[PDB]
Amino acid sequence: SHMEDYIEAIANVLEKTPSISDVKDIIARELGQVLEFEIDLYVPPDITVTTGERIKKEVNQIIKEIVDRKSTVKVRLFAAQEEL
Repeated sequence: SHMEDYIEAIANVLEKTPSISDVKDIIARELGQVLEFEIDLYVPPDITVTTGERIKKEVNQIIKEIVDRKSTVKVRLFAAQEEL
């Protein structure tokens, strides 16, 4: 349940993080005392590899700051969906 509190705050931040177009999905589970996060994000289709690595680092910083306990963070980046 404190798990849902963390997810909500994480989503609130990510929504306001300009390098991220949208949150695709946030999953969390407990592995003993470790919280495991899987974060899927939409980003601009033209990002470079370096920018993508820099966004994963920002996401990781956000989680580490919000969650007091030990965590693992896996981030996946997807091209934002463009209008047809």
